[PDB]
Amino acid sequence: ASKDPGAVDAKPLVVEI
Amino acid sequence: ALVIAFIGKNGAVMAGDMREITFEGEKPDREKLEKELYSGSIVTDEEMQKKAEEFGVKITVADCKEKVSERNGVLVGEVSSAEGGVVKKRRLYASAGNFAIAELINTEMTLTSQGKGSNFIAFGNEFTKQVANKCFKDNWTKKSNLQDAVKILILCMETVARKTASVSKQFMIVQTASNADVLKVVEKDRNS
Repeated sequence: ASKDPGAVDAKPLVVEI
Repeated sequence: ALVIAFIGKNGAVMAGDMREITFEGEKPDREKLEKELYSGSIVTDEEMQKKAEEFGVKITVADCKEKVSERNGVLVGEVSSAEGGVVKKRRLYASAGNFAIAELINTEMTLTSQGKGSNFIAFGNEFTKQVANKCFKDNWTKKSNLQDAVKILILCMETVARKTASVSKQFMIVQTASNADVLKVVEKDRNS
């Protein structure tokens, strides 16, 4: 079970500035 | 895990932690530990080992993974997983006023989104994303420059590592002033 990121599963956060 | 980036009109800054966690043991047990770790429940590396023992999961932690780099004026950040033979990967490409997001679907790194102008992008579990997003919105001001964005991303990375054992205290930061087209880099990666 390689790596600690739910970043691959959970969707990326995109904030417009 | 956590990769964050700020894209501005004059450049882009990107920070990533260096923690890589491997789990070994029965699937229901690994799933129970994962849920506790990605929820912000486990704050210290001490509490992480005590929880792994409790659930009968052997855990190895490595804190030297370079998750960000700079190729041809384009910054590239990546988060990745391994679960039931499925390798998952997400990449962020950033330059001045330019960004793109690609995911590894099967054997191909596939573009899922992109944008122009100013943006803040956080890659992580639901907890690390909300914490970094809260830290950014709290310190960013409308006319802040790329130099202020460096200080802010350092504060985001420090605040997240204080709240969870899913991120390492050590982190990296890459920055660029180049406006190279990120879509060019995503194409180069598309194959292999």
